[PDB]
Amino acid sequence: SKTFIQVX
Amino acid sequence: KNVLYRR
Repeated sequence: SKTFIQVX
Repeated sequence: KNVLYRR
């Protein structure tokens, strides 16, 4: 389970 | 590891 956290 | 970031 890969999570793609958007930073700015 | 499974935590990938997106600019």
